[PDB]
Amino acid sequence: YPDYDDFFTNTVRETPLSSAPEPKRRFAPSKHEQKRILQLAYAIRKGRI
Amino acid sequence: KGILLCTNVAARGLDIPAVDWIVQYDPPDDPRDYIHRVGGKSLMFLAPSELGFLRYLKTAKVSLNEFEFPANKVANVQSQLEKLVSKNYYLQQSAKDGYRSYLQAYASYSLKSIFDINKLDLAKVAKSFGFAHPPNVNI
Amino acid sequence: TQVFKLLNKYRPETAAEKKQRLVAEAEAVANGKVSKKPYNVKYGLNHVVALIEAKKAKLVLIASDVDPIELVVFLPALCKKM
Amino acid sequence: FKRAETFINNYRQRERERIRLNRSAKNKGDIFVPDETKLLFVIRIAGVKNMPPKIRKVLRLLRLSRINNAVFVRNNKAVAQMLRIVEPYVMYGIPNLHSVRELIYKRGFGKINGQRIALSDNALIEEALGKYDVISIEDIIHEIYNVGSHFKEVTKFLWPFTLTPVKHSLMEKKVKHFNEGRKAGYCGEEINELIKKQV
Amino acid sequence: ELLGSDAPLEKVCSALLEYESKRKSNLLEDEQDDIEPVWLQLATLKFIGNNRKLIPYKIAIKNPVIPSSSEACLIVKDPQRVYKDLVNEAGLSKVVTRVIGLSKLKAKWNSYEQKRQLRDQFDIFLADDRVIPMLPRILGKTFYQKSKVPVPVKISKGTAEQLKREVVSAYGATYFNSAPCSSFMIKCGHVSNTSTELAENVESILQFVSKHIVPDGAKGIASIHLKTSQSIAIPLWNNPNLKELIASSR
Amino acid sequence: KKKGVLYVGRLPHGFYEKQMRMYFSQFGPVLRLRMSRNRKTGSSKHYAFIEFESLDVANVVAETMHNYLLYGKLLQCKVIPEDQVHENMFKGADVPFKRIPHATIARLQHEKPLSKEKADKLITRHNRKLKLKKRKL
RNA sequence: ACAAUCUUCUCACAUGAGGUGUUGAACGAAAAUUUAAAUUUAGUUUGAAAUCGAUUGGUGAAAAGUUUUACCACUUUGU
Repeated sequence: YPDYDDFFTNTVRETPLSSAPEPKRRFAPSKHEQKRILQLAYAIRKGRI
Repeated sequence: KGILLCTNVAARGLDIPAVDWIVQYDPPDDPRDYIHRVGGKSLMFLAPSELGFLRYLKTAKVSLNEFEFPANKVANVQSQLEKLVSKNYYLQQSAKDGYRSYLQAYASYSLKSIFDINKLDLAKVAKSFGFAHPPNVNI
Repeated sequence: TQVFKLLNKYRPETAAEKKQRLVAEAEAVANGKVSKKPYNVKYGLNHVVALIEAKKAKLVLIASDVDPIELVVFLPALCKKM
Repeated sequence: FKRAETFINNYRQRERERIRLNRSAKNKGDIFVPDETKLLFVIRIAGVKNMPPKIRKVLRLLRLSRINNAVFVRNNKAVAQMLRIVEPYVMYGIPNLHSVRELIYKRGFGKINGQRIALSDNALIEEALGKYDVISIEDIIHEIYNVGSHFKEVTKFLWPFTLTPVKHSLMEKKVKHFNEGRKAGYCGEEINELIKKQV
Repeated sequence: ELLGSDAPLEKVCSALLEYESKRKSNLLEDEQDDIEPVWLQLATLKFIGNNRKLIPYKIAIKNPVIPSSSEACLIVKDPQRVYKDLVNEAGLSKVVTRVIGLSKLKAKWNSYEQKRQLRDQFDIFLADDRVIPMLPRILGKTFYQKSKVPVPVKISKGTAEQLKREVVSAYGATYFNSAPCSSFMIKCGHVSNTSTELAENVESILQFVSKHIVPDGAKGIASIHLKTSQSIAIPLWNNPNLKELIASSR
Repeated sequence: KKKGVLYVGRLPHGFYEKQMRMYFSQFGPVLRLRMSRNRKTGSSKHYAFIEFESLDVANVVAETMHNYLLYGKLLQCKVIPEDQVHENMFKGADVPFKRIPHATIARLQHEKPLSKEKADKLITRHNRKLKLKKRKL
């Protein structure tokens, strides 16, 4: 039962793990909500909602 | 009156007009070219970890003076600068590409003993680019 | 207590409150016709772990009694590593 | 037990009152003194631990020594300035004939020999107020709603009413710090609705 | 003339700029045209203010003390998008750097560190008149004691022309913060200012001080001195009837 | 036996001598409580000293409210040993502070009834007051 | 119950009067002043930072000369 040996986590990693670039999903209004807003818009004008 | 930003290579081969200030924001990739290219005011940004260039200029017989600045008067817009980069998609992609290119240029400097990427602190460099933490660039 | 006070100012909006907002904007376009980025708390094991590795998380709060404990056993180390 | 935050929270509240009292008194010796009425209904809605002594006395003078106490007051300059001093603790408005009638007819308690006695019969009223020509509950109602010559004596005889908030809904019973959403300040004619929810 | 039926001005001020230039006595990279400001010290026979008044006096003067290149922050009532559009319409972007709604000032600037960062970011803090009393709080000892007091600029009706006029008047006028004191210091100009300009500033400031500061008038003035940060408080004029004036008032 | 002394720092505005007394009395009896305050203004310096009847009770309080998140301020309660606990750190303890209004008392002595002799003792050396400036000219 | 009332403008005739509200510590210049300590006060540093350094003039409100106020300040502590 030795003590915890933090041979790897004893130093802080300065950079994010992944290098993939940010998609534009995260800087523009969401498309899922816009898709549902158009669907709800169709429902309103047809009298369903 | 005006201000222009250009690379060393783009300025190389062009005639320099009557300019009040010439600023070397990034180290010169061709110091042997820069020592004779310098011949109103000449100013150069240097990190405290690149003081070996001072010795090189002394060995190359280059006269120079010390420019000092008050840390109080430096604009503390680091918080606002961080806000703009993370908020604008195109500003961020420009910031990441510039950070990657600056590092890769730094790794390729001829004066390895003076401009050493290992002696460079990446957390500080990303801060100048508007990053809380260094982006993930493979060298 | 102080942690959850801040966390309860960033609760994700309810399923009814989200539909209430969406139908409000749906009516506007149904008549005739730009907003701000939503702020809330981030949840979900895979989502949070991806945020920690991205170094985007500012404060991670791990439940103390996750039933298969190995789901969260690496999180204190991963959080300290990043 | 009392945690450290509750002690600071009281101090911030006391400093909040001290600033308010100074600003209301200093350079603000004025009152908008509602008009077209002479009778006002004052209900003490909220109370703070360790009140400043000036607030404590004014509540004592207005006979609001306990929470949810309600008192009729003759609308004048003297009561208006006192109400402005104690504004955050009292909700007041203009009672109507209907509000005055049911409040007395269903929650009126008299001062008979100095104990709280329900006004079940007119014999006690005649005995204790025969010198001012007050014989009946209806006579009491007329005096209160018209602010007659014996209005002060009638109010002295009347106990302050106890309009405790009513929790009938299951949501009312469960939510914490329930006080029917009793706001402070001059509520105007809305106090008739608040009484209606009570009597 | 209003002082004591005489005006011993001009020669004293023309001289003091001359002594100021007489005591002239790394390379630094951050320079500026900042010069030592000219201070006017005034002694009265009584305490001017019953209490500290945290609203500066718009002492109008034709020679600005605030340099025209000073950055400005405008503090307006909510909403702030209305006022940001007006500033852009009036073309004050190079002058009025930022417009802050009061609620966004109360919330987004909470720490004393945030208050000091905002303080050093701008050179003058123009504030709408209707939200001046709120600024004592939200801006504590970090503003009202470290020589950064908001200015009461009146833009109530919200039009571009009155923005430009009030902004122009703002830099034109100097500012004094009345406190309970027998003597007070008022900025008149800088060493770069000429003798005639500073004398015009002094006489205009004295006119406003006699009118709206000293309730009993010029007779309540005891002595007048003009000074810089390091110079001597050179006297200008002394009361010729102070013996009987204090005797009646005592 | 040994009366313990406890130092509390980073006091939130409002955690004043009264509030600490009814609070720490729940831990144990208090003997001398003093919040250090400024001279000219009387405003709090945001730290204070508590003397408990025992040093054991002071240890418990220190272990209890050290790094206490109170109104956004981490409370700093550390036990001061006896040897650097000094003689008069409790001068004025449990005695309400006096907010002397130096500004107004200056106003009153500026504007008070006064006679001709003291008026002469006022007007005094006006002429040579300029002359000390004249010699500097 | 770590929640509360620090004002998002007034009054008078484009004009005048008013708004009473500021964390602490440290560095620091030379001036006007008043009756040695006291009022204003340049210009700077700061995680809402802290390890003795408290000054002591006046005003009265309740319990019973006495003790209790923890911004009672000169409009001076309970209409």
